[PDB]
Amino acid sequence: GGEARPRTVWLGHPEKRDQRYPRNVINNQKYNFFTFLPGVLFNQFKYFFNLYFLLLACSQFVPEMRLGALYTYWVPLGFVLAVTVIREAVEEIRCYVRDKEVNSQVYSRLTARGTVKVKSSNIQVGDLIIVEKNQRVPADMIFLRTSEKNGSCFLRTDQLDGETDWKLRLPVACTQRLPTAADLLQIRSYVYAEEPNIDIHNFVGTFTREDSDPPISESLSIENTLWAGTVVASGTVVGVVLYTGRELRSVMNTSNPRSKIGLFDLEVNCLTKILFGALVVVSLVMVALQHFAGRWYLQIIRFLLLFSNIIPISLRVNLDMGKIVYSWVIRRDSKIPGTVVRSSTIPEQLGRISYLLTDKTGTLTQNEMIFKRLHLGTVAYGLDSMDEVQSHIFSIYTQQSQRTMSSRVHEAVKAIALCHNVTPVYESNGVTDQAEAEKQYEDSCRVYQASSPDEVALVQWTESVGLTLVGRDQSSMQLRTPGDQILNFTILQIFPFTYESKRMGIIVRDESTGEITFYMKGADVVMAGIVQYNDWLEEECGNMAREGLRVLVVAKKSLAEEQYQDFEARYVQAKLSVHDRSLKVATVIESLEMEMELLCLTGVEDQLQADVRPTLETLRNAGIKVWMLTGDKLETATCTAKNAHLVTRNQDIHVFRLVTNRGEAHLELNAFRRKHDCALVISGDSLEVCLKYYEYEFMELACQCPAVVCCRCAPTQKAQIVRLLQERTGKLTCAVGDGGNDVSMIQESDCGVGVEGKEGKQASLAADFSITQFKHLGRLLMVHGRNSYKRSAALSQFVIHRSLCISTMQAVFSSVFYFASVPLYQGFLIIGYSTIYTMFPVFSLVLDKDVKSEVAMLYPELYKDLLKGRPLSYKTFLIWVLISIYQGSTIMYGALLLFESEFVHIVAISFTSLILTELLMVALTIQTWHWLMTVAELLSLACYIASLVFLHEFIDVYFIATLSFLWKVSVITLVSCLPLYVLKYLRRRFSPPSYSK
Ligand SMILES: CCCCCCCC/C=C\CCCCCCCC(=O)OC[C@H](COP(=O)(O)OCC[N+](C)(C)C)OC(=O)CCCCCCC/C=C\CCCCCCCC
Ligand SMILES: CCCCCCCCCCCCCCCCCC(=O)OC[C@H](COP(=O)(O)OC[C@H](N)C(=O)O)OC(=O)CCCCCCCCCCCCCCCCC
Ligand SMILES: CC(C)CCC[C@@H](C)[C@H]1CC[C@H]2[C@@H]3CC=C4C[C@@H](O)CC[C@]4(C)[C@H]3CC[C@]12C
Ligand code: ALF
Ligand SMILES: [Mg+2]
Repeated sequence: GGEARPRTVWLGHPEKRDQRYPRNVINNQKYNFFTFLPGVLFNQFKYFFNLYFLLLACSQFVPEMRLGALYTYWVPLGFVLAVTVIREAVEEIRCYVRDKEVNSQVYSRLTARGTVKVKSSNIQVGDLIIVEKNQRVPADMIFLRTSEKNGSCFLRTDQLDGETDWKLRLPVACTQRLPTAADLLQIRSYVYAEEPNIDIHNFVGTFTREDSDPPISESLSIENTLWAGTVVASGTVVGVVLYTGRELRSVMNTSNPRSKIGLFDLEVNCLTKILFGALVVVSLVMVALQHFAGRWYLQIIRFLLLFSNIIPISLRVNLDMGKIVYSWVIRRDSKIPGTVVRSSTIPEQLGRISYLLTDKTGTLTQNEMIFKRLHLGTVAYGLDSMDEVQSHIFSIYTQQSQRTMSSRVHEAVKAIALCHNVTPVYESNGVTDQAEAEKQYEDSCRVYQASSPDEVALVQWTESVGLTLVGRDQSSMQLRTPGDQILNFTILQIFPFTYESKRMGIIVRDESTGEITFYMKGADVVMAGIVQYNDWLEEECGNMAREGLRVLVVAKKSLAEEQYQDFEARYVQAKLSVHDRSLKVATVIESLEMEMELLCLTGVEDQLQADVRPTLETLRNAGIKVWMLTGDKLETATCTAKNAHLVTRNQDIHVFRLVTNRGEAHLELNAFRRKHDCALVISGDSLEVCLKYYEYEFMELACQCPAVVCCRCAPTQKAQIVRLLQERTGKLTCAVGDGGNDVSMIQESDCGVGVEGKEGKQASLAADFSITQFKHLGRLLMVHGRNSYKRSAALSQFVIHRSLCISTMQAVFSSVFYFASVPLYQGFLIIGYSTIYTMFPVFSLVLDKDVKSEVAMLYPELYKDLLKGRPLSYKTFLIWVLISIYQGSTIMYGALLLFESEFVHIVAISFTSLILTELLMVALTIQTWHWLMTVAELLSLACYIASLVFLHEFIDVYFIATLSFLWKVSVITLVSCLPLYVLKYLRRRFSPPSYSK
């Protein structure tokens, strides 16, 4: 609402404030109570198709421009308006209802009298909120206090930025050292924070405690923050709220909900202007026939009003009820269960998607990593050979009290169990205490915690193999053997993992034998020169990486009691330096990283969701280009692309390097252009430079690519890529995601599909369609999307044909019969009333199918036909227009020739010959017959014969029931329908359709 300013937030006291802060509520609604009606009415009557019916009714207030009754212009308009309002109201109420699950979650609040329970929507700035383990963070907070004695916590942020790594956060130093949690309320402290912005990974703030005799000021960064939408992984934490509601970092990265219109609806709207333009041209030309005769304008509007049914109100009604049937079918399909249709007015856009932009974390992957392959050079182990590694480990320790391949397996497993940064955590199961399970090393209470999920998966595998990690401190590790002996190790030097070095190291001392070993693990690129000569490391790493695995190289070096002293006494010297510490310390570490004994290669896989590989292949065979836009790091994203077969096994990958300016971006864009059939991997930082200077050049090069992978993408960058694809290509795009960082790109895309996340529902709540699994996307496109697009095209073009045949008939009647009369207008409406006996059979076109659901799934090439716009184009429209003119002329001119006796005897043959003609045309169009199509065509015949019997006795119209009436009606129908009943038969022979084979 206003320019954001910095705020001073006092601990407790949600009343010492300057401005007023927004409610901590999440809203996905388009309108509130006040803006509902103006918004719904304006979004409807701003299109020529809907505004046309409103101007017709308003013209009737003028007495000189009045024609017909007044309830024939407003009752159809009122019924149409009464469906848009009810349909829009139902959508808003359920959006409100589905927003109540997140907004009504119960948390705890520290008050002066004790902890009380608060709802998420009632949380205020300055409140002290308690968030427990595995719970969502309700608002943006500053980490104040934790219940653990390690003084930190881990955060899962996959629903905020799409990163698989856990984030370590630390509390404010003063608040963590207080004896009691309630002590935070008896101190005079405030937090000075920057104005709300969009940056998720940056924060500037200050913590000040006035009470202490020496005032204390701490600088705060992202390490002290707990943003909303994250999940606490360990223990209960206490924080103070800074931002609520629309000022949340997640919400500030989200756009406002909008009302979407489909491309199909934009094309029917264009056809109505052509139909209206043709009618006006006739009116303007017809008044030139008289060379103008005074008050010429009174005749044009009268002519326009009389032939106003060239655009029928049944086009709006039939399309509205058709879309109701499509959403009913999608909500009830048992082969894609759990699908919710939120935007029920665009089901036909699912059948013309050209670009599919998808998230990686949580959409394609299960967010679960597992150890898969161990390679010792001379032998490899997989999930089916892990029962032999357990025997090698058991053999050594069963023979401890009682080289070979058993001693080569043991050396590799012991290295994986020591070279990491994983700390075991014990928690009270309810009978056993945290202080008792720690002593006895119970397995059911143990949890492994680390920043890297890969390290946790490695440690979880050694436990299942025989070597368990039961304890860890800052200077000690404890391992349990198959014979339940505890091995104690002393951590002497640890070198943590950095994304620049891409490797990790540790030095340990065995307290049983006294030996000192140096362990190092890292990527194959950096560890190739560190290890001794071999002939299998580079070969097998490429084979491992080509399977979508994450490969680490493990090495060893035994140090004596003299080389460590030459290192320890030299490593400390570099630390106590004040000039260039980074390069001084580094040169001492790389002096130890030479001639290391290679041990093994480990492969870790991030598990895909069910049927991800077949689904991606099906979409690619349908002509849909798939891009992966993820907020995760480059290395993890490339592994998932190869694992999911987004990039083919033989495909070549070009990795875009870090460009920082206009000059560097031009060089790298020319380098990529010189490649052929290459997949593009580019980071968000390099993408910002490329889109700034070479937006056209970059976009054209990426659209010829087989696949494009964008990593470390901000939520605004994902929506920017979607917008440029729409502008530069003019084709529909689809966006699939599961987290809160994909809401921006789902709202921007033409068709937004949200996958229901495991720890969040924000993307599912903001999408047009919500699915529970990624594999449900294939059937939602090739079956439901294709049928909706094909049924709408056939149904809309038949209503237009029916209204154009009537207009042609009532133009021959108005000239070739009388050229002027008052009784004509009575027959003018009788002909137009013939659409009552075709009301049901034409609507039964929503039941039609060309192929079966098991055939559209097996042959994705049927989908590329819809991408060309074949169902509705200018060719199909023109053919339908020519048939309408031919059929209307044949019925009317055949009525005035076969029996030109009287007016009553002429509206009896033409009205009959038109119902039969339209009933026969529906039977011609239907490809697959349903049993409801049969009763619809046979009930309409019955109520027409019945209506020709009741009026037969009352009105003296015995002319109907004879033999003379029979042959003239039969002849006219045969001349009308049969020529179009033979061309279709010839079409099958000469030009068969692909779905027929
Ligand atoms: C043979 C084929 C080739 C043609 C040859 C030449 C023929 C020339 C004759 C007609 C052609 C020009 C008129 C075409 C129809 C209007 C087209 C138009 O440019 O539309 C302007 C907009 C509709 O834009 P949109 O929906 O495409 O934009 C969608 C995008 N968005 C909404 C975000 C902006 O606004 C509107 O609909 C207002 C449009 C004008 C008002 C409606 C006209 C019909 C209604 C009543 C007629 C008179 C009845 C009596 C009225 C008495 C009142 C007292
Ligand atoms: C003020 C608020 C009012 C709220 C509603 C109140 C309702 C009150 C009812 C009062 C009695 C009924 C009055 C009906 C008025 C319309 C009569 C009618 O049928 O028109 C037929 C119309 C053409 O009409 P016209 O007279 O030639 O011209 C009108 C005017 N002179 C004009 O040109 O301007 O030709 C058409 O255009 C057809 C129009 C209907 C279209 C229906 C299409 C089919 C829909 C789908 C049917 C199948 C559905 C199946 C569902 C599932 C079933 C199992
Ligand atoms: C002129 C209109 C009113 C009626 C048209 C004929 C009527 C009786 C309808 C009712 C049942 C319909 C049939 C239902 C089933 C099939 C099987 C299908 O594989 C070919 C079409 C065919 C054979 C349909 C032809 C048209 C049909 C025979
Ligand atoms: F799950 Al993502 F970017 F891969 F939000
Ligand atoms: Mg995600």
